[PDB]
Amino acid sequence: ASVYAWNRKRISNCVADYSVLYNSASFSTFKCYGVSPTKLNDLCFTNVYA
Amino acid sequence: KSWMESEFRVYSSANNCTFEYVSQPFLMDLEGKQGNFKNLREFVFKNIDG
Ligand SMILES: *[C@@H]1O[C@H](CO)[C@@H](O)[C@H](O)[C@H]1NC(C)=O
Repeated sequence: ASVYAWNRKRISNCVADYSVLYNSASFSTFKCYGVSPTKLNDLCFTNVYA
Repeated sequence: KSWMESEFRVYSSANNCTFEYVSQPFLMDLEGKQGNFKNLREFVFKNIDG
């Protein structure tokens, strides 16, 4: 999608796979402004948007 | 010479729906027997801590 109409997905009730997104050597940079990228599998959330 | 389910009016306004769950599709008896019953159902519902 584009910035004028961005699609949002509701991914719920599933075990995440942050280990793949952590070490992938495909994206440019992580540099994400929330919580620490390390040990992301320890914390647990209710819902995550896409 | 069979019974078919046609009316599905259980829901009318299909708004933004949250996480849904499905099961394996199957086919029940779908026939009207007379006389005496043969079994009973029991479903205890409870909402504690979500
Ligand atoms: C649908 O969207 C409205 C407007 O954002 C919101 O108030 C409502 O909670 C949503 N319904 C859901 C998430 O089931």
